[PDB]
Amino acid sequence: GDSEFTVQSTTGHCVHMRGLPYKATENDIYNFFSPLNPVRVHIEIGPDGRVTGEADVEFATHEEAVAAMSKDRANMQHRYIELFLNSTTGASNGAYSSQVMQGMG
RNA sequence: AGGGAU
Repeated sequence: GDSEFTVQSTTGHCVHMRGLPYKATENDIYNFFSPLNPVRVHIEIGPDGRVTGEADVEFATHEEAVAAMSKDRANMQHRYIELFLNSTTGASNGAYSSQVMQGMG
């Protein structure tokens, strides 16, 4: 008995976010952050987040990440929305993989 | 369910 797996949802740069009201969604996250593309939305709190409502984002290289880093603890409608950088120009990978790199890549 | 903030 054996198996195999891959990765396609962590291979990139990222940032964290909160303050997102328990009554709003990603359709306004990637629309208040910056004029950037929607390549950058997710929503989570936990299997115990009462109803969930916080978020996290990802970016195409550190260049797009800093191009969105301009609202540390800004606003959106009625709460002080916040987001905190979690990327650098050299951390696209460093602790995981997505292929056996021995016979399939 | 609220701020945790840097």
